Amino acid sequence: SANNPWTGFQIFLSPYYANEVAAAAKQITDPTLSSKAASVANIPTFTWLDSVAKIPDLGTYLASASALGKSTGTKQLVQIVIYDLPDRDCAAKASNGEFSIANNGQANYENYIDQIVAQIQQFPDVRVVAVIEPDSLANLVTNLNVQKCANAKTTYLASVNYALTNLAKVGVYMYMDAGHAGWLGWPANLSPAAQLFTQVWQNAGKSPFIKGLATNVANYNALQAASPDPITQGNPNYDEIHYINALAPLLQQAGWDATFIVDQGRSGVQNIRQQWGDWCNIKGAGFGTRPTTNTGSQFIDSIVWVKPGGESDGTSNSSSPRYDSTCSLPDAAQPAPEAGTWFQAYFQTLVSAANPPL
Ligand SMILES: OC[C@H]1O[C@@H](O[C@H]2[C@H](O)[C@@H](O)[C@@H](O)O[C@@H]2CO)[C@H](O)[C@@H](O)[C@@H]1O
Ligand SMILES: OC[C@H]1O[C@@H](O)[C@H](O)[C@@H](O)[C@@H]1O
Repeated sequence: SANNPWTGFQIFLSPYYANEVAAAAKQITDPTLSSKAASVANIPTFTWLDSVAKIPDLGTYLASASALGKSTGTKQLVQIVIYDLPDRDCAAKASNGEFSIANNGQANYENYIDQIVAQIQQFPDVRVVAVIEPDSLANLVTNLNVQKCANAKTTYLASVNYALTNLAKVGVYMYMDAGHAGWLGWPANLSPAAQLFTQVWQNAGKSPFIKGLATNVANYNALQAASPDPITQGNPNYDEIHYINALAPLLQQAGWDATFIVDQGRSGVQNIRQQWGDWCNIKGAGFGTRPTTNTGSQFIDSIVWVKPGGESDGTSNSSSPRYDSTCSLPDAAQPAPEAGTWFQAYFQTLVSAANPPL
């Protein structure tokens, strides 16, 4: 559409990922692979506000971006993920978070958003693009029979609404997480998904800052598959482009000219999954298509790297309170550390298997 949030901005590179990547690159023994790995720090990624502890980091990113804009004569754009719902990750165990509904969670989440808003308010010269709460709304479309999700539904809807409503007041451009083609892209799920997203968009006042939806976050699907991955049997929407082409018209009819961003950060190697629902630390993945607004689709504002490759999806240690058996499947890299922490061997495979090559 007319207003792509990326037009006219330089993306501020993640300092958090840059620090992980720089340290990772010096441990890659092959010199050629090491320089390729270090270059990953110059590829724009989203930085996750996965705990309240990350909010001061956001302040430093905004302040550094503001200064860099003035020094270089540009307008800077900071890419973040809002990811701290109470009872987070309701249909899995790997990414449970610090807030719980039974321990003051909804109010704590409000305070988390308020502190984020207070940082962003100080730097109106910096644009912010935020992905809102990966997995949450998709779980409310398809997984209401999961009791943790059912019990979390009102809290998720309230909290997501609070985030959208308040981040809009400081001009944040927002893409609500919308799963991926193997989750909400099933033709039968398209309309339930559209109805929920439209309701959420209406509840937040149809703000122009709510641009649309993010897809494939922390997943591995192709944007445009050469051949349909065998895992997609039964679903004519076998890649992200098919999913988006099928979902976007439903949003437009409901009144929302929604646009999309698509994670490709771990899509470089296809055919690594035994089953479509194998989401955890998939062995042999490589970095995918670099971020770009040259997306080939009327509905897609940008290809993006949302999940930072190298950060684990979940522990394979069955003794941890966050153990999910998806992370021990024959196609999951093991042993794997706790979700969100650095997985050096996984990062080095992502570099070596990058497609296009680094
Ligand atoms: O995409 C990552 C998230 O996957 C979630 O599981 C989905 C899965 O991706 C789909 O392929 C399909 O199997 O339905 C699942 C939902 O039950 C998972 O719950 C999340 O933790 C992942 O972040
Ligand atoms: O790596 C990005 C995100 O991945 C999630 O699976 C983890 O739970 C988060 O801690 C992390 O911020």
